[PDB]
Amino acid sequence: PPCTNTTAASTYLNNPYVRKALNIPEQLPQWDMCNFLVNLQYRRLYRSMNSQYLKLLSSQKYQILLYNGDVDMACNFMGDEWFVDSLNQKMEVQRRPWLVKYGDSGEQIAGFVKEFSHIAFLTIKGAGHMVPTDKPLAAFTMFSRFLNKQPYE
Amino acid sequence: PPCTNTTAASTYLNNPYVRKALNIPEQLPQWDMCNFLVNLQYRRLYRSMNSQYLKLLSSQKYQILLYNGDVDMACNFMGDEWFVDSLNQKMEVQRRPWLVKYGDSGEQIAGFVKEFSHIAFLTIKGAGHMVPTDKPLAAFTMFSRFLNKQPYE
Amino acid sequence: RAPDQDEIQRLPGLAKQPSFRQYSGYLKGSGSKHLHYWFVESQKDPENSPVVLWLNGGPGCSSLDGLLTEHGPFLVQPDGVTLEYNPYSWNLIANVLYLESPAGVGFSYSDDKFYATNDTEVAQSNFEALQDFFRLFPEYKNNKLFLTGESYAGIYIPTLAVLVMQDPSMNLQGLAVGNGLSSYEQNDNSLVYFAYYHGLLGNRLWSSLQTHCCSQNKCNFYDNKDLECVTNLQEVARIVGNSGLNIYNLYAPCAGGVPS
Amino acid sequence: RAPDQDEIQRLPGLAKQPSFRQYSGYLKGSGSKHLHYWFVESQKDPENSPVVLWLNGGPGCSSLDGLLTEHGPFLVQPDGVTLEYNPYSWNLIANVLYLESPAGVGFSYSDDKFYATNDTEVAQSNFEALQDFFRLFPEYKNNKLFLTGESYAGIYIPTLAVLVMQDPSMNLQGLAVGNGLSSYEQNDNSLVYFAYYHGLLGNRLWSSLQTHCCSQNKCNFYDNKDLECVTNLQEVARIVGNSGLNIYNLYAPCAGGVPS
Ligand SMILES: *[C@@H]1O[C@H](CO)[C@@H](O[C@@H]2O[C@H](CO)[C@@H](O)[C@H](O)[C@H]2NC(C)=O)[C@H](O)[C@H]1NC(C)=O
Ligand SMILES: *[C@@H]1O[C@H](CO)[C@@H](O[C@@H]2O[C@H](CO)[C@@H](O)[C@H](O)[C@H]2NC(C)=O)[C@H](O)[C@H]1NC(C)=O
Ligand SMILES: *[C@@H]1O[C@H](CO)[C@@H](O[C@@H]2O[C@H](CO)[C@@H](O)[C@H](O)[C@H]2NC(C)=O)[C@H](O)[C@H]1NC(C)=O
Ligand SMILES: *[C@@H]1O[C@H](CO)[C@@H](O[C@@H]2O[C@H](CO)[C@@H](O)[C@H](O)[C@H]2NC(C)=O)[C@H](O)[C@H]1NC(C)=O
Ligand SMILES: Cc1ccccc1[C@H](CC(=O)O)NC(=O)c1cc(=O)n(-c2ccccc2F)[nH]1
Ligand SMILES: Cc1ccccc1[C@H](CC(=O)O)NC(=O)c1cc(=O)n(-c2ccccc2F)[nH]1
Repeated sequence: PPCTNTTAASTYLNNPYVRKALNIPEQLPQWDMCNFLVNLQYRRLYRSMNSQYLKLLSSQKYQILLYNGDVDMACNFMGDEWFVDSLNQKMEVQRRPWLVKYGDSGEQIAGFVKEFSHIAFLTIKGAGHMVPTDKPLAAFTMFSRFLNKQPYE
Repeated sequence: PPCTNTTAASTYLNNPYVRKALNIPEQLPQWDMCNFLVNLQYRRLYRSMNSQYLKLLSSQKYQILLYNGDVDMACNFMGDEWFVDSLNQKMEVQRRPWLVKYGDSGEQIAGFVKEFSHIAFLTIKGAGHMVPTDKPLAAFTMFSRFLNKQPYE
Repeated sequence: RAPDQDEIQRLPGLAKQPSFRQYSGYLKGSGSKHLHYWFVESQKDPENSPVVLWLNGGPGCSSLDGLLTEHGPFLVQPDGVTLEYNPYSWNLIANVLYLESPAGVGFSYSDDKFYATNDTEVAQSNFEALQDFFRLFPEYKNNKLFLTGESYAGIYIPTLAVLVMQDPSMNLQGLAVGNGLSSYEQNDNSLVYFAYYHGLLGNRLWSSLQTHCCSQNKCNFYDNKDLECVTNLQEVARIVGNSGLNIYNLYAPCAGGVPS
Repeated sequence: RAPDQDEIQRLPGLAKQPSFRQYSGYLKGSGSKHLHYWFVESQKDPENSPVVLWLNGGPGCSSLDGLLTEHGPFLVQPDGVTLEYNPYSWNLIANVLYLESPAGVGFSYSDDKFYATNDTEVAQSNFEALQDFFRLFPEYKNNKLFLTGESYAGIYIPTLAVLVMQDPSMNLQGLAVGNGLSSYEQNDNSLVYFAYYHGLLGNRLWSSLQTHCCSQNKCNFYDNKDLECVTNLQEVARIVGNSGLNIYNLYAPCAGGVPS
């Protein structure tokens, strides 16, 4: 993909001793971050996940989280905020900022949370496409709150 | 001002030996980054700089530059881009990105330039309110091109 | 209890041995597909910690990117030799299953080498791979299952979750999608607005977009048939993804510099 | 030729002596105003380099912030003792005049201690200060003059430039304004749009703003008399500048943390 440097991971995973430690059969071709041939041959079928999410929310057994880094342009935060809102779920909560405790810098706004029953949309302020790479502490805090079914604030 | 830490500059300028080196009379009160009493007593008279800029542009003797860090919310880039465009000047050029050569990272987009005759609007990508603090190299490159009356691209 | 054939004993580039158990092998997908997985057990109480599946997007990109560059227990350094422990690793509180999917992605493969696939096929193949994971790791069958992913996994995860929800043996508790593709229409419409309000497009291009793509208060930047609209959206596409701006992080530099 | 009374000999916190000459003293403004200046000569050919005036905004904030934290020859370190040379200093190619203005700002003062002022008074006082600078530094009279500034200096600079343009002795060549206040209307209207498209406001607050502040295609977030509009704009004002977000850099932390 453009503007990305994948050399470090590519150099590591293509090392023969790394492949042996990872139990990779020797005959297999070299490791590429993204397989161009798979992408080219891939037939995209769905245009919207609306029905899939409504099917998952109907059971009321699953906690759903859609999180976006607000400085990403590939899959921007607004597209996903609109999507979550369009699902029109019960128990709509007022949009609020969510906090993260940074070392000695104190409590900081890590982004904004829009919550409904069994579904929440989250922004990660200053993060791009790869949220845990850009904001690792904010990504962990969000992940921890998601697993434990805790409010994101 | 909120969310700003001015302690380092305040600690330095309030040192008695610094004041002596700067030829400051000893009787004068302590140095404050922003004087609250001056702000409180200040009477704001102008609501727009439209007439001032049109008066300066009428002579065709001066090069005008309005530059904004695109992540600032106090005096955001769009307000100033609208302003420059609203002046409706001759020799309108197509909006283009402007480049900066970073160490070994190569040529990067430092922002976008909107040029007219004797006036140009510039964004500084990733910079806030204090452009030279956040993007010093991009700020110097822009400043150098401005003084030398060179295109910003 | 666990596949001892798949367990990683000593991983190169690590200065310290992991406190947790880790596995690297193959899960059986649909037909003749063998999906490479890298499973990292929880650093704190793996037996009671949730099982989390991680899928990277593309389509065609590896979930090993997620491990070594995003939220894995160790991260690859610029030398491409050294791995350094991540203090914000997702495996601190969860058993994380990174799956290279579909077949052909990274170390994943198929016996027929036929890698032409679709959304429905990938969901079914990922479901069969999940069934195979629980066969190889029976001690994790009753553990809380979470399906997570990024980008195109916005399609991978909900389609997979609909199949998982029909399996009573799988303890599905939830799903998380990072910067995911949920709707092509919503993504394309919001991006044009994102590009203008982030100062990438000027008032001239925006006025032309608002006049030729929009009606009253609503805008169509997705499937608009208007002549100038297609031309203007192509200029936006050139500015956003082909001018030298990093589409993945607007304020980050573009690796390799601005193109010629 | 130059005020030797004002020249800085040895500045504390500097590990190396400057290659350029620097001055710190007072310029006479209007009435009984004494404006403190810090003039840093060009590092490369000061005699032919342009004269650049720098003004910080507020109103009431010091131009010494611009020197020690922004684009000065040396920058104050977190210890508040050490000064480190700036390789991107604006004085590498220009003679930079940092002026603490109006009276009362930083080290600037007035003999009557009366600091109540206005836009027209500050412009006239800054013009008299500029005339005083050329009296103290006659060797710079014929040098290219540039008037620069930040924030409220978006008012300071163009008002000053209109007075400077009427003086034939001043070699005015141009003006540069950084994140400046050019129009209250344009700034306020654009900020509401900036806050929504940067994900600070939700669809509920935005829909309410678009319905109660806007008509057809045009929006009024500046002087709107509408009831809910004033209420909604006050909520925007609370989110943007009073919630814990850094108004000066959206993606930077708020110094001192989020308020109680
Ligand atoms: C792309 O990434 C690679 C790997 O991170 C970069 O190469 C490294 O460069 C540094 C500095 O010269 C060295 O210390 C590392 O040892 C290099 N690693 C490898 C594997 O060669 C490379 O410079 C980057 N390229 C661009 C254009 O950004
Ligand atoms: C998605 O891919 C699957 C697998 O390649 C397709 O399903 C197979 O289609 C062939 C005919 O082309 C049949 O012989 C197989 O029996 C099908 N398999 C299954 C499991 O149904 C499927 O048609 C593709 N979908 C689309 C819309 O292209
Ligand atoms: C505000 O700024 C001051 C000055 O930069 C900070 O104080 C410094 O803290 C570091 C780390 O503890 C010390 O090495 C410096 O010597 C301190 N300088 C001074 C002058 O005390 C202070 O921590 C900052 N406060 C906040 C809330 O961000
Ligand atoms: C801006 O401030 C100036 C100076 O304080 C005001 O001008 C003076 O006004 C007093 C009366 O209040 C007169 O006695 C002086 O002769 C005026 N001086 C000059 C130079 O004109 C001015 O009125 C203020 N402007 C506004 C609109 O408040
Ligand atoms: C940006 C990136 C880097 C490394 C790994 C994955 C990705 C992402 C997916 C993710 O965030 O999980 N990739 C893309 O956004 C993307 C779009 C696209 O067309 N590709 C791609 C796929 C196969 C071959 C080349 C490609 F560029 N990759
Ligand atoms: C943000 C800042 C820090 C340090 C110095 C100046 C400033 C800026 C002005 C500039 O960028 O040049 N200040 C403001 O934006 C600002 C608005 C405002 O009300 N003040 C202010 C003025 C006097 C007293 C307290 C203040 F907060 N300061």
